[PDB]
Amino acid sequence: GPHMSLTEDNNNTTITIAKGENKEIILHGNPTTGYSWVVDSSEGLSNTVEYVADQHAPGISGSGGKYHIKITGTQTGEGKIVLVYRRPWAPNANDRTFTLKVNVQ
Repeated sequence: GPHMSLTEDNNNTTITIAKGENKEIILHGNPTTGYSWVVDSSEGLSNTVEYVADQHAPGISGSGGKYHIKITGTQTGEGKIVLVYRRPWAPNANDRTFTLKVNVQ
């Protein structure tokens, strides 16, 4: 069925879903850092990172844009998802941490 938009208010919260149900985390990035929202850990749960330039010019330096995280309930149980704002080629202690606990039925 249709997915549900997730945001910062869902950070470190628990959401109960049905097995196979999809969710989407929509968070804006920052070209100042060049970092991106990428899931580094999940409890057997599927994750996909898709950049979406929300009213921005993609490929154009100076523009912004958002990163959509597609989450699928692959197995029954509560899974902790670690979503980190960082760059593969630029680490940082001040990387943003976004926690999502998905209770799959």
